[PDB]
Amino acid sequence: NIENIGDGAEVVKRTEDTSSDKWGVTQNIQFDFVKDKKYNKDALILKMQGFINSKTTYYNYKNTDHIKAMRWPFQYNIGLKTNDPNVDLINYLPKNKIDSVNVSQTLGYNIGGNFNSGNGSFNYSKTISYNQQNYISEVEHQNSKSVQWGIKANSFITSLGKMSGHDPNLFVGYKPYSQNPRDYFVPDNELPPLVHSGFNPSFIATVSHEKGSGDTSEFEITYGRNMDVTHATRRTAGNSYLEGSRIHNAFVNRNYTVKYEVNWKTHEIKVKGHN
Repeated sequence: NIENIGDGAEVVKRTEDTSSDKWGVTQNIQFDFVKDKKYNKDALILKMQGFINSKTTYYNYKNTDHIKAMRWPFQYNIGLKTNDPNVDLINYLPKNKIDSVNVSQTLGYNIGGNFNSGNGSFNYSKTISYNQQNYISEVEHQNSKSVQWGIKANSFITSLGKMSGHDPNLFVGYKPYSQNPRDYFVPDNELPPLVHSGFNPSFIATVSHEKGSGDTSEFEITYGRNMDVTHATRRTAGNSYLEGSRIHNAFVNRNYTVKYEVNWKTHEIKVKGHN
């Protein structure tokens, strides 16, 4: 679909969808080519959406009756890179450390290659919107060829008051005598959506390409998680309770990576490969 955005400019919209049962990921990518006569560069707006399954599991610790485990996502990973020397990452959203429950931001474009991370005054716009209850979003790394976000366990309200994402007693349950590993941890109504279900990413990246320097560019988009393990141990003025201990970053970069090829002249998208 083509959208006129004013005098001598239009936007060509394309979409690519890929899922992985191996990683528990759906990448829904929107590629919006900005074709403007008044802008000396080819420009692409990437809206990265979809789903990253939390893959939260509860299992018994070995051959014990009293140590049970919760493997859960400490952090979600969102990354974008290019290997094209003619392509520059010019902007991305969210840009700064944000801890609000809902992250809702707008990228605005104006004829002449003017991008603003602030609608109606613009010729074109794209909006990101995602929930990250109890998590914080931040840029882990960035350069002219890449941007990487971390959406990590941050602040939680528990039965023992406020807890950090690093507290070993985080998510520890109320049933020390149950044989069900799920019972050793707080119920789903006490867990944030990012733990019980997964993450619905909504991220933006704008890339610029030098006019007539090459018809194609490759982009690698990575969606994943880093898993923590919480062990809940039964402890025994004769009552029993549960105590947590943590293996932080027990499983890092459990990521689904997809390589996309973009054609700047034809506006066609191809999935080159994936893991």
